[PDB]
Amino acid sequence: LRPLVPLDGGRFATSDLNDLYRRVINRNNRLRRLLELNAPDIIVRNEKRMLQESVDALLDNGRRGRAIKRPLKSLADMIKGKQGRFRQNLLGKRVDYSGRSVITVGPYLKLHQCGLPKKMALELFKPFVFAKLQRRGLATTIKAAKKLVEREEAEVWDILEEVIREHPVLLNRAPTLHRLGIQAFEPVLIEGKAIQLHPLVCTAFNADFDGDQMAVHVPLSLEAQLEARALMMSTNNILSPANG
Amino acid sequence: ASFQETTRVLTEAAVRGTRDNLRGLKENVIVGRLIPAGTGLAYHAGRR
Amino acid sequence: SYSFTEKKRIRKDFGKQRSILEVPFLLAIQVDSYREFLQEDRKDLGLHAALKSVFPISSYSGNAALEYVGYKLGQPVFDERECRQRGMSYGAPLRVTVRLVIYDRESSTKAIKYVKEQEVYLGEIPLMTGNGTFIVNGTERVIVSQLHRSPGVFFDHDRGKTHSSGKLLYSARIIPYRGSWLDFEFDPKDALFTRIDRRRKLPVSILLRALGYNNEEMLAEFFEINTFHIVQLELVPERLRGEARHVKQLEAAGVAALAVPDDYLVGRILSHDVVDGSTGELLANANDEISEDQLTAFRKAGVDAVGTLWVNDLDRGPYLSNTLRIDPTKTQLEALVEIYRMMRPGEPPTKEAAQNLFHNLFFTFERYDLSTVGRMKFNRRVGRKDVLGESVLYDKKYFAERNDEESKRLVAEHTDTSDILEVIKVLTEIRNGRGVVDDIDHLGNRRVRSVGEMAENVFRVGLVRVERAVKERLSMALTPQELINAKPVAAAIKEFFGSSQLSQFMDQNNPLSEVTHKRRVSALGPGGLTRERAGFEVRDVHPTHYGRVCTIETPEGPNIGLINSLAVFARTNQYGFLETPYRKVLDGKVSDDVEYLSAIEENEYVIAQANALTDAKNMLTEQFVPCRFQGESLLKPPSEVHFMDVSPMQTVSVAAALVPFLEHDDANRALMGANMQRQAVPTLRSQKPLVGTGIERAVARDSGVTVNALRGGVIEQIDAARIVVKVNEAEIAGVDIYNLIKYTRSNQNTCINQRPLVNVGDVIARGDVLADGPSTDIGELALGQNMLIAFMPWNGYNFEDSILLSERVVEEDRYTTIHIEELTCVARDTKLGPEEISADIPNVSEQALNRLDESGVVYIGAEVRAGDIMVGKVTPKGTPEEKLLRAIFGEKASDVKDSSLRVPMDGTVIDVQVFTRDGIEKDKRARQIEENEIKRVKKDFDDQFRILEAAIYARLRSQIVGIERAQKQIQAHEKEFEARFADKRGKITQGDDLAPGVLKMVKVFLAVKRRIQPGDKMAGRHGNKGVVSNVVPVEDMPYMATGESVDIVLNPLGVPSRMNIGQILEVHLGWAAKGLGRKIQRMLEAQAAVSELRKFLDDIYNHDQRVDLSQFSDEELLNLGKNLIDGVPMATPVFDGASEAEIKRMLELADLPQSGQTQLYDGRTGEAFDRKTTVGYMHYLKLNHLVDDKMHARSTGPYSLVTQQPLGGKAQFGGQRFGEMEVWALEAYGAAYTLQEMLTVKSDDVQGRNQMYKNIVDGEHEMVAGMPESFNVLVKEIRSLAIHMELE
Amino acid sequence: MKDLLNLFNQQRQTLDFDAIKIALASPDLIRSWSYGEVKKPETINYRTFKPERDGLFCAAIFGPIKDYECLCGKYKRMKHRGVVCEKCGTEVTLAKVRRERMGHIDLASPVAHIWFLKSLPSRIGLMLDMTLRDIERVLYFEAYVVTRRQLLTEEQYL
Amino acid sequence: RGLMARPDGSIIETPIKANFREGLNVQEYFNSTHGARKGLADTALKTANSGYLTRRLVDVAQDVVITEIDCGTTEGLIMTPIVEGGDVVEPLKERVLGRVVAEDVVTRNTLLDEAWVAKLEDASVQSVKVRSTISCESSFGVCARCYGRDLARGHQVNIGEAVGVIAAQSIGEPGTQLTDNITVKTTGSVKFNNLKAVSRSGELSVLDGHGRERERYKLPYGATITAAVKAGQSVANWDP
DNA sequence: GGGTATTCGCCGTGTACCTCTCCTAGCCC
DNA sequence: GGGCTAATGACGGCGAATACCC
RNA sequence: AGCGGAGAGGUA
Ligand SMILES: [Mg+2]
Ligand SMILES: [Zn+2]
Ligand SMILES: [Zn+2]
Repeated sequence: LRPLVPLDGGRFATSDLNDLYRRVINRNNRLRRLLELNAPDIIVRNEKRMLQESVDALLDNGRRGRAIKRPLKSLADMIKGKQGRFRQNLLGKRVDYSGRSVITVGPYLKLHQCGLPKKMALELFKPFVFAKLQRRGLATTIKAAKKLVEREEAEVWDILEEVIREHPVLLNRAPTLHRLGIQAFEPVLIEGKAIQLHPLVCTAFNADFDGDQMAVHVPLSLEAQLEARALMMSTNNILSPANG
Repeated sequence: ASFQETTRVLTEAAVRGTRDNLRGLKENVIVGRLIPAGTGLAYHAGRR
Repeated sequence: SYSFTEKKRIRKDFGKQRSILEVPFLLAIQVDSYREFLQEDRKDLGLHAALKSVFPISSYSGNAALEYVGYKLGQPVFDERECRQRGMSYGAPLRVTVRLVIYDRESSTKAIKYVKEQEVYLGEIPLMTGNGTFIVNGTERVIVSQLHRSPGVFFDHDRGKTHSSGKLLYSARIIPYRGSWLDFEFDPKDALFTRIDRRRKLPVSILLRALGYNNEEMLAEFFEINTFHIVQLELVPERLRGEARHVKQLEAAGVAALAVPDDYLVGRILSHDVVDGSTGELLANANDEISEDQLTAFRKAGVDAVGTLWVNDLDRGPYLSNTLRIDPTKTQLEALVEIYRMMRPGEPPTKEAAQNLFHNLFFTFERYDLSTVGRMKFNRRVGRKDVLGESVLYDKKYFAERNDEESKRLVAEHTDTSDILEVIKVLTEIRNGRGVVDDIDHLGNRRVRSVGEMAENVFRVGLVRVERAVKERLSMALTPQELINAKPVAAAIKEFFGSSQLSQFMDQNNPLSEVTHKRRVSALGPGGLTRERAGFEVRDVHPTHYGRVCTIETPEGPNIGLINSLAVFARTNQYGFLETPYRKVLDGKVSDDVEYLSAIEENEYVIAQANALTDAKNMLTEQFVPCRFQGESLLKPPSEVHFMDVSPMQTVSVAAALVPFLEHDDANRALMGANMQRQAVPTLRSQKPLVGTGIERAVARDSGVTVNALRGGVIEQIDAARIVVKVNEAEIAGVDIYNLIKYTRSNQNTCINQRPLVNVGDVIARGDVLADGPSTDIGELALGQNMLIAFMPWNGYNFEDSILLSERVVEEDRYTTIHIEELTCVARDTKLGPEEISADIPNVSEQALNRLDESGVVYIGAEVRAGDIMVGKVTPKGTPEEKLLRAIFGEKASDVKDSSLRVPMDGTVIDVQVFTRDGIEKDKRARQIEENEIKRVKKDFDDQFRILEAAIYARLRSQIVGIERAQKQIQAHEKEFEARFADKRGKITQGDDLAPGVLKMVKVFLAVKRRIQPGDKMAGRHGNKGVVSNVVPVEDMPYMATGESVDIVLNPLGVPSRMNIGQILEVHLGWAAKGLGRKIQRMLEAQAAVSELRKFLDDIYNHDQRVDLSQFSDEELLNLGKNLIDGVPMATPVFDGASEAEIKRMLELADLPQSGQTQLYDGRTGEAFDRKTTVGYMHYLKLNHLVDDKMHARSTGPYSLVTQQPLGGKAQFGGQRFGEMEVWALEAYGAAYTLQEMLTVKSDDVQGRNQMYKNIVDGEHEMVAGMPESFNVLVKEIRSLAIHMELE
Repeated sequence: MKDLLNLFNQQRQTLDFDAIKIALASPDLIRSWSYGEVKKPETINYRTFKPERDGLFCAAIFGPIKDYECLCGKYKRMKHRGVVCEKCGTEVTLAKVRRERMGHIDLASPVAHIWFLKSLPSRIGLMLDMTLRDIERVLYFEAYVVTRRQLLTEEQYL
Repeated sequence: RGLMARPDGSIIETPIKANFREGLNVQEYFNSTHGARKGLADTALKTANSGYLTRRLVDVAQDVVITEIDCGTTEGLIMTPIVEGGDVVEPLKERVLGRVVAEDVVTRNTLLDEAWVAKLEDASVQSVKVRSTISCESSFGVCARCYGRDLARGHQVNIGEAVGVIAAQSIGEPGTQLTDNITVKTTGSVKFNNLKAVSRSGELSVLDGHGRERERYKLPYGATITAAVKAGQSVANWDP
């Protein structure tokens, strides 16, 4: 849970909990050596005071002692705060099967459909492409199927077009203060590097078209796909959650 | 202890010895079970 | 009268008035501060001041003194390109001459034995490259200026911060340069409190008792004391005014000391004590409330005067009496040990230790060290006539009892200044005499620290560490070279120049960005404020910023106002304050004299604005001029003004002046456009801006990306890589040669290039350009291209700030940019075996091995693709068949691992750089490129020697027309060339510096030329950013009546919303310029005369600033007409000129409509539109935010080991962070099964993602969820806090 | 380091519970939590890539570095499970137990938890009916405690 | 463009007598960029405070889940149109529409639609008892009838909808966009409310032709009233 | 003992993304 | 150069200890 | 060979 990070040349990165643990163990061993020596009361009193201060720096650093140009983290700061283990890894998590790109405007699209790049949809829908290539018989193993995907022939485009036909994706704005910041669309394959969007969608997203990026997510379970079709579609979310 | 003063709520739960019955929405995200709102209400009805 | 660069092309310039003062050097403050810091050429202030301040060292045992006579800076061992390519720092050695003397103990002082250790090595000072940059580990760093609080004394207040009342408290703070901070705070119970370095607050009576002052003396000095009589008292005519006809009658009558009853004496406080020698006891204490028993004792003693204090309600306040009443300490030693206990908590009291601590806290030079600017601010705030003073805080009572040698010199020059009592008295007159306070919002209250002051500060810190080492090292006294250690000062200067908040990575994509980054000031730093703190009071602009700090150049994000930009004519004063020039205005006529006024001197005189009309050459024909007095507008007669602005470009910076029509645009869009111009990318062919300003030439000159001829002459020898000039006899022994950089990467992975523009055999002057730099025209700055604009909605493709592009803007390669990437292959040394660069790699097909050579690396100039192996690298990873295979081969049969360099972005390889270490056998390709480099340096050294010998022989042939010095000069040049060739050969034959653990490094330069794609961010000139929607063919674009197809179709809906209309005037001026260029091309296409072109240029240049056409030549006029065949560029000043009548006249001069709106037809159906649209040429550029950098996706990549979650970022295949607000939105949807499979199955669970992946690739549907591993991490982290958390 | 046979099996943990209980921890329960005692503040020895015995990074207390491997190398097979090596004492088991097992420190003198003292609703101050400054002076070795509840200066104690 | 404002609160004595079509002086551009920097800092702090308030309101109201379809609460809430002495804040047709009624004004426990709002406007009703969520008798949840109708769909709210996160997000929407004499303005008959002038709380509410209340002014103690009252007059002149 | 009146701390202050550098280095041979 | 080697330019809301004459 | 803590710049 507290690993060491190596650098180039054999060096290791400094740690916060390991230095506090080494200080506590060293002061405890010094207290044991002073107790075995039968030291007078002043020396063992100062050693017990240093042991109490090192335990205080180990448990909650920065409250009374503030052990160090920058104060290192402790067990109390690793739980609380914004950068702790509770807000960065439990409420908000990094997810796979996801990517982001810039957005342009597409007037030829419908309300329920949106655009998606070819290489982006090939990277996102790669397990379904592998499963369909195993089912069609074009490759016996997944290594030959992966080499056929990276070779980029026309059959992988046929597989990617047949997979993406009835599979919705979750388009998300990077601020999500709105209730309708996440909407489901049926993507199509376009010959570009951006994500085309309907002009009636960016009003609810409050999104412009100058350097705006939108992260996409693909649901892969059947329950998630049916939930995205039923209660996340852009054609079903017409009214606002604030007023009528 | 989710948004403010984690140490105070943690030491209060440590002294009193409370028992979290998981009857909420955020604690089901923390534990990893289904949300008891919408499609997950039938699972909570069949569990109890 | 005109140079060759101006004779090449002349742009039309119209305005209201001419410019008096020219544009100065834009990077002058950094190079002048570094020249004052280095003192390379005396040496009163700078590094020599710190060297003279630190190096006098007195040991504890005596007979040890260190002296120095000077310092010398050595030459750098490498070139600038050598440190840029090899990775070294462009530094210079600093050598001092430490003189060590030894005195004789137990005798008189005498120099028994003195030594002088010359060339004491300490540190390496990185020198500037002439433009404000220095190479730190192969990268160029720019140290920006800091806008901090100036040293001195300030008086602030707090409005409702304490006591929840309407009354306000005052605070006095003494800010030193390198000492401990002193404070003086009030109290709501009318008391004074002080604290040192934000410690626990103490009353000022303890500090005044530790200084050595008595209560009677401070009560006689602060409060005016009256006398009494034995009861009666003296009559004061001024004291009766507080209690107008009665005071006037008492003044005109002239009364004596009248009698007063005892009812007026009970309400007073006794000033001084009274004693009686006959009684033997004190009848009354000093500073006490008078009682009846004390009055009876004073009447029995027979005292004459008991003393009183002038106490009022608003005019006077008894604060020192309450301060003495609060503090019970009446002993100087008790006050000293109380101060020592407040400074160091938990220590036993010691007399001489606390005395030495109080002496070293405030009253020494080694610890406090108040600067001269702080002394000047102190004397200006208090009100003393003298400006320069002592560098240490002086007291009248503290230095009177000292027995030191410097104290007798200090007490003779100051003559009882008593600055502490002066500060307390000035604060008392602020509280009581109704004085004004000053907030920290002026440019005179702030100060600018350049790179030299911070470098001197960190060098003084390193010298203090070296002195603290040498004070212990010289305790037993050998050579002085073994005492001074270079390691702490070298580590301090490396930690300063390498990793600091003021030394950041610069940007070199644009010359304008380079100029505005070298000129940028920043309020952040070690002494500055934090961006996270509430700083609304300093983010808003102050009226002192007019003329010194640019107001509209401000970055977006958290730092809106903390990161400012310096103005054009603004410079730094001698004390660090900012100054701006003005014009000396006499009564009536205005003299054209330039006087740089400071920020604290501009408010005293009435300064008129630059928008003042003048009928004569220099007069004032307005009865009420728009002048300012205290930063606000005012209407004053012209007989009372004293100063006026020199130019309307004084307010804006160099990045805000280049955008035309600033007076017609909004402030927010101008703020966006001033920041959007710093992110432009240089294209293949750069075009001049049709609507410019005139400050582009100064920015291109002071940017440093172009070369300039120092001495004019013949350019008969010219190449694409080098330019050889031949100077004349007036400027000169050898001729000058300029080497041009062709293709090297910048700090932003862009390509810089220097293409020449002069021809063979043409005379020049001093200052003409010889090669246009990157994103640079023939002497103007060029950021983008010129293209047709139509403001109309086109089928929703330009819906909300979207940009429409044609096929003609893509097929002619107008926005094609060159990007150079750096890809390295590092071969480390492992414990199992060193990694080789061999080409024989197993499990690799021949299709990826044809481009590899026998060396294992790729050739130069090979078209590679994504995933191609450029450098083949293998590493050893460590049955009888394996033993048979190992015995059949030479111990290289198996047990190897493939780890080679691959391309992540397809392009050609332009350069392959191979770095090797000593003791390693070089490769045949490394030997071949070594032969290539030595052949290249032999060839260009032979060419330079042949050119120098030809110049010397030409001078000798010119000298023998009508004899020995030319031969000696040729011999010296041959010896210098031989020494330079020997230095280069010894430099390029040895192994370079590498890390401990690496044997070989191969760096491959990959140059990619990317085209324009739909989705790329492209902004204009006035702040109208956009994203390309799609690429449309030419047949669908709308066409005019003549057949010209519009390239870009913009949206006119942003004009009333964003409230900028300067782009419409820029479009109209570009349309007029393109019409003039087409008319010039139509005139020069047929056989025309010179007089028609002359009268046409005289019609389009001036109309009645003044450009004469009968001056240069006929062939120069034909060259000007050939240069103006693409368009006639116009110059528009930033706050004057370019009215509507001038634009309408330039439109009506050609065959163009007056309103600028012509009717164009649609290209899709061939029909005509209902209205006429605005068509014209706008200077449109391309930003650096590409679509390839932002588009990325992943299915399954690597995971972290602390928690089982994917990584982040575009590198290493990071996943997108599913934030908390998205989880809130999905919980608002309901969505239990969607949220369960998002944060448990896909991300957190180890077995769950494998089960889901195999259920996807198998076809069955069986989802089994589990607990996240981060919850187990949180449980194990809670259990480490001795708190039991169980899952029941 | 690399293991592929153990990686294929799944459904090992059910993760089915009803409630979460949080309470204090007795020292006997903390002693029953851990598997070993640390004694030396040495993590990784110099000039070799091997963990230090009885340190913060140790194999005898938490788990082995490589999967199904010891520090010396006497057992290099997946069939050996639940066996402790003789030279360097560690169990030949999975390398994922280093993330689960923990250790403990035997302190020579007892210390006070800062989460029960430094908080403004102080629990030790309410249980002993004492102010915060008195316990702050006692725990930082500045005064004495009689054993009824009053402060004592060392001279007053003398 | 008129006068410009300074951040300390004082208005500049001279305005900018020039638009963007003509030229602007440097002293006018200084005040323009001063106002621009003030607006940029204002929207930055507004965005930060709106995000913090949105997070706090989400974490406060997250346990309310629609669990049961009917509870059986007959407490009710009285709905009145909000007049703050000037123009109307929220009228009756916006505040009433979307919830069921408690007492018979109409049939109880019936969801109101636009036709029922039009019928109540034709009947000229002033106050109707409504069923709100502040008076509920459910166990750890909100009843489906006390909440009314959904906001995304026009029908009844479904069982299991989390109406807390939607409410907190809808309150946290516009936070980035935030910032004597009784003379009537509109015509209509004046009807006194809680009057006896000896009155502690006086309300000078008026009734228009359709039956809605447009103006409602406060009346102090001892207010002299002069008074089918036309506009342009004063019912209560002054009361110092 | 018991009410105001300051006063020392405790605890918090938006999200998402993209580039770059630099990491404990010091010493007596 | 070489291998171990243990500052003091934030700001607002809020519950809890001192001071003290009646 | 994968797992990271600060500092700086930029976009929405
Ligand atoms: Mg935008
Ligand atoms: Zn073993
Ligand atoms: Zn209910």
